[PDB]
Amino acid sequence: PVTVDSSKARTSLDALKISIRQLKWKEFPFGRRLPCDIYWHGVSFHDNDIFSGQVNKFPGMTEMVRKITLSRAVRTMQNLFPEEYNFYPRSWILPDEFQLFVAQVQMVKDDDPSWKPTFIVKPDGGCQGDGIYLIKDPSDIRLAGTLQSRPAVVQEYICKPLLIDKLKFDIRLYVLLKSLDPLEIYIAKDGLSRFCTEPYQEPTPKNLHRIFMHLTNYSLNIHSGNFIHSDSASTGSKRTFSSILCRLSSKGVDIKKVWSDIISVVIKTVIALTPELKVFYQSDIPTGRPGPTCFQILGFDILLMKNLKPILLGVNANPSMRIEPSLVDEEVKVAVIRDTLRLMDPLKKKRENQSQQLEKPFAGKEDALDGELTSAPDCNANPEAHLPSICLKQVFPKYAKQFNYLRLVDRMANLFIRFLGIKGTMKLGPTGFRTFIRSCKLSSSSLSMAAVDILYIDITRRWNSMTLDQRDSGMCLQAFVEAFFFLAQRKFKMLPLHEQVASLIDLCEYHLSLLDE
Amino acid sequence: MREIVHIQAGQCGNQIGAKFWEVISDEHGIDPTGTYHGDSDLQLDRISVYYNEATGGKYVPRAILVDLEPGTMDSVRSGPFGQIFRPDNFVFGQSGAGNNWAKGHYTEGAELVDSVLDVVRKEAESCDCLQGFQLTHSLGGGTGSGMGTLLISKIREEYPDRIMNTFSVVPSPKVSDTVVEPYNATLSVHQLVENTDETYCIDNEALYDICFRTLKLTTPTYGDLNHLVSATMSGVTTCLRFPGQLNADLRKLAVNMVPFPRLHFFMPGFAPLTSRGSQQYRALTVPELTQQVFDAKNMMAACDPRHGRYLTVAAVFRGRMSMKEVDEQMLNVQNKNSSYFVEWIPNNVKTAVCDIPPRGLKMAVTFIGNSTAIQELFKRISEQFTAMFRRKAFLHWYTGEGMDEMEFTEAESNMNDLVSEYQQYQD
Ligand SMILES: CC(=O)O[C@H]1C(=O)[C@@]2(C)[C@H]([C@H](OC(=O)c3ccccc3)[C@]3(O)C[C@H](OC(=O)[C@H](O)[C@@H](NC(=O)c4ccccc4)c4ccccc4)C(C)=C1C3(C)C)[C@]1(OC(C)=O)CO[C@@H]1C[C@@H]2O
Ligand SMILES: Nc1nc2c(ncn2[C@@H]2O[C@H](COP(=O)(O)CP(=O)(O)OP(=O)(O)O)[C@@H](O)[C@H]2O)c(=O)[nH]1
Ligand SMILES: [Mg+2]
Repeated sequence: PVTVDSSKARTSLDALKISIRQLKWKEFPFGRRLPCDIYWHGVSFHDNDIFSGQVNKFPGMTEMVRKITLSRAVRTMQNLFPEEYNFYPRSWILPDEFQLFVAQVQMVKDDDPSWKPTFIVKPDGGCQGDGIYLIKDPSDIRLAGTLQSRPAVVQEYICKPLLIDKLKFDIRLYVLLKSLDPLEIYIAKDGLSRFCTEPYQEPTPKNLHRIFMHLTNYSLNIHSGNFIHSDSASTGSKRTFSSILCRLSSKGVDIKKVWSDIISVVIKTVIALTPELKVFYQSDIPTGRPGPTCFQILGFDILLMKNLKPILLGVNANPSMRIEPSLVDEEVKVAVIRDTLRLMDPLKKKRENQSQQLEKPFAGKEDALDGELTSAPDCNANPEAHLPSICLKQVFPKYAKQFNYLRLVDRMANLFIRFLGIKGTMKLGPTGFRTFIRSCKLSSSSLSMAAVDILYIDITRRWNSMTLDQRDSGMCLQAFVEAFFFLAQRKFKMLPLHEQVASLIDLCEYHLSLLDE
Repeated sequence: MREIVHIQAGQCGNQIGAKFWEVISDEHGIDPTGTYHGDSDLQLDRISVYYNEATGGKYVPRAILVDLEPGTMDSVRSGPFGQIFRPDNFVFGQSGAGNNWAKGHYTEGAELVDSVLDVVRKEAESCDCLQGFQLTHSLGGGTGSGMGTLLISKIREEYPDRIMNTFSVVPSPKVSDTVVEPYNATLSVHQLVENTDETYCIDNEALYDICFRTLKLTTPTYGDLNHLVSATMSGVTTCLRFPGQLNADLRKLAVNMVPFPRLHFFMPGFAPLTSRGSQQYRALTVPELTQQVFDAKNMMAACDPRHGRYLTVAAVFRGRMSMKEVDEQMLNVQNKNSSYFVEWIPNNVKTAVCDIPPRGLKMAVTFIGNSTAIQELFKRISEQFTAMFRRKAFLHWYTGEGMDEMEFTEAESNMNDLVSEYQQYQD
């Protein structure tokens, strides 16, 4: 039987336990000394020292789902692909990009006097809607106090969402990341729709302070007097996403296109956020050393606009899996964890390999003799026949025609760990850059070693000063992305940006292939 | 203000540091018991640079003494200027790492860098505004090279803003007391390229040449060599301790001294140096001082500067002198020996002047030169390393402590890369 460790499940404990009982798997509530097949953590991958098996936490996802890191990756991709990545409203990082935000707002206001934008300020470390407020002018930012040292994100507020029963609602969708190499993403067929407790109105200075009508957080709306707890999946402040989709279809709305674009934005977020996870995986689980496999369940927050265009709000590495009982929460979450566990039973690969081996035909020396009445018993019953169908549909990671050119930063992410070196340090030193330059032969008469060193020093200094901590000894991945962008700008002049970077990647790969050959 | 942390590793580092502390304590009027008995007020105005002030106006030197063999530590304790070091500042091991770079860097010295870093952090936080770290060690041994590289890397990982100037002894071609010393030397140059800001190179052959020719000394022991190294060490950091007219600190020296990030392998010298039977037939003047400091023989590195071009030179005069003499004479140096300086950088000389002279003297100079000929000081080592590689010799003593073969090739290749970098600008 498969052994699952639930000592660190936390809010995912109960929803897992029934699932564990649904698969007839046997549990360790308090853990054990011997290695376990599957380890289920709740918050951090470093909860337990795991050397083998499977863990429900990819390394470092606590930091990636933070607002500033996701925003940085999103702007990187928007520079790479503006049209595709338009689902994320424009964002600024405070206090680093306050001047740029003010200048941009002033220039757009001068261009369009009638422009009356609404911005929303959200703390990086703030959760459950704490510290999130609304502003209409850059001067409205509270810059007097001791709480302004914390980095924050100012985002363009979606003033026109879809309204159901005059209530603006958000969608929490459970997405499974199975592996990074090869990439495997699965999307649940149902989610949780969380509704506001007050009727929605366009943002005005008279109702900015009204958080109930502007924030869809469950922890904030539960304290409101208008919150309704209903056992039905189509009523109350918390409903099933399938019910909302079917009500939408009842008005003649093509739900298939809606689902297609939800899938598109989910996959786009995962691919935009993957390369730093590969870097973190290499840092924490070096190649050639024993280590467990990793997967994750992520809670994607999507605001569905009235024109059916999704907007990706927050992303959570540790979504609330608590089912308390709530019929909707149980029905969604328990099924999600059951499908998660079924997708990664350690014996499924062995069973499939054995079945494939047993199907090889033995042909030769035909010779027949009679046999009488030996009825073979039906010893092929599916152990999962009693289980419900998996709602985490196998959405093709290899979309190809739908998604093939999006792999640009992911494609060149391997160059970083190629020159990383020994022990998997998070940063790349000057020797790594100079070896990269000498290996891919980017240096020439125009670009000598002094210019390369100057570029490295400037980029490293800028990115070290950008972070809250001022040490940042070395170069992170985003700084490497900036350096690659500069190098690709230098070569292949008078060419589109998509053609650029890609051309430099091709040239670097050709030179590397020559080097190893 | 501007405090400097001192670290000593290995036998040579410990002995040179002991001589260095004896030399400084004479200059600041410190007794071997810690009390101050001095004549000039200026001495006790920046004792905070090298010394912490304990109770009863007793000044404790800010030094850390590390080694993997206990015996040398006793030698430091039971000597002159020996009961001044802090008792807890002696961090030591059991076996002296042999001549194994791997033992010091990886296996037996790794369980001691934690304690050394603890003492380093404790010292570095009782300082008002740290300036940098200076370390005395000897490439070619086991504890010196290995422990110094490990410590230096682990400190630049934590303080990637301070100045790391290293006074290191390099293997010599004639004098040699070890058979596996090229291995350690090659395994360490690489770590010194990307982890230090200034690197002063010293060889015992050059010091013996100075003691045999300039001073005419019968039996030059290690004491005289340590004395010369202490003299040049004290002379570099003088514009931080005493006042003058053209004060230049370590960072100013680095800015005027290092044109490219990897080009920080200097070569030292100390100008006023005469026998004991000739100090009356020579006048101690600025011309004579600047003529002796640029003499090829009066150089503490075993590389002939005539075989290369000086990238840049810095001189730090101490005493009461006129600016005009200094500027005129060290402009005339670069009109005569014009072929020995590169042309793409005009004005290849940095001049500082400190008012107070060394005790017992009237004028003294410390010379620091960055010239391409230092490539030879590395080139020879590579040759030796090569001879010990194709017929792999003594490699099992290194591969038996976890070091892979690939590390040797990478370190060697980095050494030829640095040599080629130094060579390309000369032509
Ligand atoms: C009879 C006489 O004149 O003796 C002098 C002296 O002037 C001579 C012999 C000294 C003397 O130096 C040596 O003989 C010597 C031999 C081997 C290794 C090192 C030194 C002297 O030892 C050195 C000493 O110099 C100092 O005191 C300097 O300050 C020097 N040393 C010390 O401060 C010191 C302190 C404690 C213990 C030992 C030395 C110094 C210079 C710059 C920076 C820091 C320190 C002096 C005046 C003498 C003697 C005593 C013979 C010389 O000193 C130096 C290194 O500049 C060697 O050539 C110079 C000038 C003279 O010829
Ligand atoms: N100029 C000086 N050179 C020295 C002195 N003591 C040793 N040496 C030289 O330094 C070189 C390295 O010898 P050490 O034993 O000091 C090196 P280390 O302490 O790293 O070796 P282990 O203690 O065996 O680990 C060697 O050539 C010695 O002759 C000294 O006081 N002055
Ligand atoms: Mg020893």
